[PDB]
Amino acid sequence: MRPFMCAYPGCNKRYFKLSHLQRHSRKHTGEKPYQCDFKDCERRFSRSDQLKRHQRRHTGVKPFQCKTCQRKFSRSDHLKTHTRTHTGEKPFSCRWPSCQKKFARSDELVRHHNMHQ
DNA sequence: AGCGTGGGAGGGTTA
DNA sequence: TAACCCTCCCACGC
Ligand SMILES: [Zn+2]
Ligand SMILES: [Zn+2]
Ligand SMILES: [Zn+2]
Ligand SMILES: [Zn+2]
Repeated sequence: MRPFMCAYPGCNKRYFKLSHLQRHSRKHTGEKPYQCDFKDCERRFSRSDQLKRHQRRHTGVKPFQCKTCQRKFSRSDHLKTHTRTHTGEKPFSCRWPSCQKKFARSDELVRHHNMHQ
C-alpha cells in the first residue's frame, strides 16, 4: 500500500509517494522557509503552494469564476461547493433514523449530526 | 440554515 | 526533487 513510512519515533505515518513523506517530514522538524513578506503579516509555511494560496489574501486575486453568476473566488475548492447553490446538488445525506435531510457540504452534515445528539 | 473563506493536509502530475 | 494544482477536513463568522 504505502511504501514510504515516516521514521520519526512514534509517528508511524505512511505515504504513497516520497514527495508526500518529505512534505510531512517538516512537521517534526518545524522548518517553515516560505515566509510571507507582505507587511503586517507573520505567516510562515513549509510548502510553497500554501504560501501562494495565502498571498491571494494580500493581492485580492480571485482566479476561479462561476460560469453561472460570474462571481469570482480565491480558491477552486470553494468554487466547487458554490456551484451546488445553483445546481441544488446535496450529495451528503443524514443517516440518522427517520431523518431525510441532505446537505451540499460535509461540514453542514457534521453540524446537523451534532444537533441530533 | 446556508454558505463565504481561511489553515492544515494529502492525493495527483510534471523535467 | 520538490513545485504545482486539486479537493477534503475542520474551523470560524454572518
Ligand atoms: Zn512523521
Ligand atoms: Zn501574508
Ligand atoms: Zn455562481
Ligand atoms: Zn438528521
